[PDB]
Amino acid sequence: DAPRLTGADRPMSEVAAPPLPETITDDRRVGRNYPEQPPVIPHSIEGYQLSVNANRCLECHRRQYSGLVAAPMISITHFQDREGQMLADVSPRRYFCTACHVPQTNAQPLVTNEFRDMLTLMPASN
Amino acid sequence: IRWSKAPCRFCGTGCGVMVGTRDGQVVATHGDTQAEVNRGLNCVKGYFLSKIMYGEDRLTTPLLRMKDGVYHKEGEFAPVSWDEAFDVMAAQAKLVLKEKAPEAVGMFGSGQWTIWEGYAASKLMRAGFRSNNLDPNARHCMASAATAFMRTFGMDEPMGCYDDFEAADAFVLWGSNMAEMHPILWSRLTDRRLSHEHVRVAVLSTFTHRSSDLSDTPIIFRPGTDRAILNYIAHHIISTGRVNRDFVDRHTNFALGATDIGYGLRPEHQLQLAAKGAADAGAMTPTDFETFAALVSEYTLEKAAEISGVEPALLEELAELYADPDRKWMSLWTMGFNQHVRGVWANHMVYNLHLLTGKISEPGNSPFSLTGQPFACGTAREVGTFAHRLPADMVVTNPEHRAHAEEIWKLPAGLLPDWVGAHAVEQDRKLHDGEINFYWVQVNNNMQAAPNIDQETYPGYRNPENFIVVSDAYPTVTGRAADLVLPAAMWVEKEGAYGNAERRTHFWHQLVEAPGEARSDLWQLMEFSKRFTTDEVWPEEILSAAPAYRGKTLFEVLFANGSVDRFPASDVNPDHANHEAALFGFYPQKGLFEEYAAFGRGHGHDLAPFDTYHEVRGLHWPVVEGEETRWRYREGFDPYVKPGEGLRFYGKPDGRAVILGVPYEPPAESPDEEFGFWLVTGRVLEHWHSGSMTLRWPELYKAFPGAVCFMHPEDARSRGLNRGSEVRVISRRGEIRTRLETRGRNRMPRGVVFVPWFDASQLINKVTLDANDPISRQTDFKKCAVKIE
Ligand SMILES: Nc1nc2c(c(=O)[nH]1)N[C@H]1C(S)=C(S)[C@@H](COP(=O)(O)OP(=O)(O)OC[C@H]3O[C@@H](n4cnc5c(=O)[nH]c(N)nc54)[C@H](O)[C@@H]3O)O[C@H]1N2
Ligand SMILES: Nc1nc2c(c(=O)[nH]1)N[C@H]1C(S)=C(S)[C@@H](COP(=O)(O)OP(=O)(O)OC[C@H]3O[C@@H](n4cnc5c(=O)[nH]c(N)nc54)[C@H](O)[C@@H]3O)O[C@H]1N2
Ligand code: HEC
Ligand code: HEC
Ligand code: SF4
Ligand SMILES: [Mo]
Repeated sequence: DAPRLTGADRPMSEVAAPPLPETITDDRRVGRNYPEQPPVIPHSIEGYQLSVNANRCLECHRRQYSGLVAAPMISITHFQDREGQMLADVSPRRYFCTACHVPQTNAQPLVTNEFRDMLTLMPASN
Repeated sequence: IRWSKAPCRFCGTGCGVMVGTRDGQVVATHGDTQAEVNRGLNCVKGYFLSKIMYGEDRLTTPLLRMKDGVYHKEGEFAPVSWDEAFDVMAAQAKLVLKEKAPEAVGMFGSGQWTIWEGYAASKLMRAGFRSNNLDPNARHCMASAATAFMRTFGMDEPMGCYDDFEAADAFVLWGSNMAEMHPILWSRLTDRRLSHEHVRVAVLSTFTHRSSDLSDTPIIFRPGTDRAILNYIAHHIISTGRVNRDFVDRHTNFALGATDIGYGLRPEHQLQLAAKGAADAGAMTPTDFETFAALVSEYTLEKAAEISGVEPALLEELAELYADPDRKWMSLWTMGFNQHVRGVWANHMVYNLHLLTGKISEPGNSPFSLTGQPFACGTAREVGTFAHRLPADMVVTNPEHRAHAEEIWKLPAGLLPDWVGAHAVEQDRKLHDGEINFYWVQVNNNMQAAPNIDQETYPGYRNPENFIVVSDAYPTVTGRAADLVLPAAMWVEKEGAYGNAERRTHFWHQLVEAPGEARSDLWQLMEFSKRFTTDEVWPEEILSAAPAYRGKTLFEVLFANGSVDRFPASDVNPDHANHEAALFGFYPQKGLFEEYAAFGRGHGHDLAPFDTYHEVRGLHWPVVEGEETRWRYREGFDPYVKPGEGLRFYGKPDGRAVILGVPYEPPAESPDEEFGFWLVTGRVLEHWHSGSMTLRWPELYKAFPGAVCFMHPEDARSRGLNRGSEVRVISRRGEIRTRLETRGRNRMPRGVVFVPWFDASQLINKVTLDANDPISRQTDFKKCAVKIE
């Protein structure tokens, strides 16, 4: 965390760039404030490939059917196609997850955000 | 508790969001399932719109450099009343407006301004201060595309629409990175590709990124060599005898472009002196179908391959797609082609492939130009917020247009200025030199966005003969580098309207109140008006001719015309407030919208009735009889095409689109022996431009805290560098210290490096070269030579 990447000290002067912050791999889910607030990724992404031929994510994040019971790993809302219809499995829109789900690092916000929570309009804390 | 409709404040895609409101607070941001663009889906930045207006910095009071003691450029920054702020800001104006006059006052707007904010601005700058020195940040963005639009079609914006995503048979991405910059569109493209396995995607790029991860034909070419590839395909269409004759013969003309055009710099710089023919540039000169074909002949598959660096087999793959007269090609391009010193040519060349084959104006067959900002289309382009422009594709040059504007704006004849204003780049230069002495920046952070800041933008803002105002919602380096900073009501704190890349014009009411004393840019503009008088600013002759325009005050003349006052403080939806209507007695937006609307309506550009846009989630325009237009220039789809016609690019008189014969040329600056690396510059999913908004949303900041240099894993080992090393990206113009990141999302080719510009600590634009496409004047941020230590 350096010269307010927001304000820039006496501009163009010459600034030292802090070292890359490290990703948070501690597998703890974080907790959101409103439905539809994309969960943050609590684990690593690194080697995971998302391409025309493979989607590493869908390997762990899926729902079991054929009569069996396992713990759900994606919400069924990820099954609806444009038009809201519910397909029998994750729909291709939604295939590239990296577009909505972001992992996180140890980085101190350069400024506090006074966004408030729906219940108890108290500044959000996750 | 209370959900309101609203368009995403970022992307040119234009997703619909449903803002959740409680106790005067936005407490949630969901996807609008009733919106055609996205249909309930947003991307990271979208869902986090809820946290954008809430950083603890939000400017709340105007800040002048010295409250009392007077005001000194090299001062402090002090709180100051609005009145005070305007008092000082008006005085500075009046002066400049008498020592050097209009060609010395200048505005720099944005494709992030609301439709009526860019309209109120155009009006104020021209009908008011009588200066066409108004240019937008869109100059760095869509100029190239817009410029080629007029040249090839005689009318701006695409002829297709997002509906093509579902109809296409195969997609070609010319250097785009939709995966990260137009996610929901990339989602829409991905759904088509993955859902119908016959579909084929080809992505071309300077480096490997998240987008060429869905590609079937993955091509990585040499910076700037896309020009050659484009011609090869034309040649291939022609050589294999697969031109659509009935179409080319009936709907096409040809032409040749001026060839030794010269990297839009200052006369003095070598490249321009050498540029025999930089005086024209954009010279057309008709031709022959035969001559074009022969020009394109030089670019053999064997040659194109040599210049790009792509195995010929891939170029054969591309060529063919653009050719089997059944593959509905759907070419998409963003800043790759636009921020190109030969961008206008590139745009031209893509259309050629489509014109030659007749693949245009049909569902699925379309050359779609993706637009970047939320309303670079809706506002900058359509309202015409560029130095040389007026509403609905009209130019300041043309007298008939000038007159037409004058008739609608209720002005005295010959009032509007005929001179072309200073474009973005020029504006910085004229600032450096001392030609523009009063400057008003709005809804942009140009001190970070603009090219070569150290050479010509920074000194220009700090030039003591200059006074600089910056309206913004957060700190920002540009503001830090200004003299007067005015606080703005942002996004949903003000009622507004935007226009997305597919001609979709959508509105939003004011859902919450801005913090402290901040007010919409609309207000700022309109209020600052109340200071000048028809005497003061207009030429005496014009006055003599019309007494009622003596005293008055730019406001009675600009916003109290009895045209813009037309509608009462009522007429504003019982629910929903409007600070710009509580102050003032009319309803600005409705007035401005409906006035501005009269420029189009009839001559293409048909906007729907103001009120309609509030009840619906946008309508793509020419909205004729309340019916939107998906595909333009097609009988049946477009109503401006007369029954017995078929197609008719009615922007052109003869109704034929131009095919330009143009030659590949090289970039302004290529790597040397001293500076061996290519400096590519761009963006990242998590951040929007300057990061003034996203770097404040915690999850986005945390997700990618600061800028980084993407490099090849081996180009690092060699220099004895590892991942995380603090490097110096160096140019003949500047240096940065970013940290190296190899093994990141962007997998660089040897000799190419990429750094995103969202970090103000890391101003890459100090490193960047000032070069533009000499026709559109759009600076090129995608390539220059850089060294790393
Ligand atoms: N190196 C490099 N530079 C580039 C480019 C590139 O590819 N590489 N891209 C270019 C392109 S395509 C573009 S579009 C430009 C974008 O460049 P800018 O227009 O400078 O980009 P933003 O940072 O979004 O600036 C928006 C400003 O709006 C402020 N803001 C937010 N809401 C409001 C409001 O309601 N009112 C006011 N007055 N301010 C508000 C924010 O704090 C911010 O300062 O950058 C260009 N510069
Ligand atoms: N997350 C996020 N998304 C955004 C924005 C944002 O601030 N944040 N900005 C929006 C705006 S205003 C805009 S203008 C768009 C920009 O969208 P893009 O143009 O997709 O954005 P960039 O990331 O700048 O990507 C630079 C691109 O340059 C290509 N390129 C480099 N050199 C050349 C060349 O010589 N020829 C060609 N053909 N391509 C070349 C590279 O392959 C790369 O894909 O993004 C929009 N999307
Ligand atoms: C936007 C178009 C998305 C894409 C692509 C993906 N996800 Fe998602 N996801 C999205 C939202 C808006 C939400 C809701 C957040 C809320 O607070 O209500 C989610 C949620 C998830 C979850 C959490 C499920 C739960 O029941 O709590 C998971 C595990 C998840 N998403 C997984 C996931 C995967 C694997 C994806 C790629 C195939 C993916 N999502 C894409 C939005 C979007
Ligand atoms: C197997 C290891 C994987 C793979 C390949 C991916 N994820 Fe993850 N993920 C995994 C676990 C065990 C958990 C915790 C599960 C639980 O408590 O039930 C997660 C969690 C997430 C979350 C947060 C979910 C929440 O808060 O409810 C997200 C957003 C997430 N995973 C995303 C994600 C993406 C995008 C992936 C592909 C790059 C991906 N995961 C792969 C285990 C695994
Ligand atoms: S794709 Fe663009 S408009 Fe849609 S939510 Fe993401 S940023 Fe916003
Ligand atoms: Mo842009």
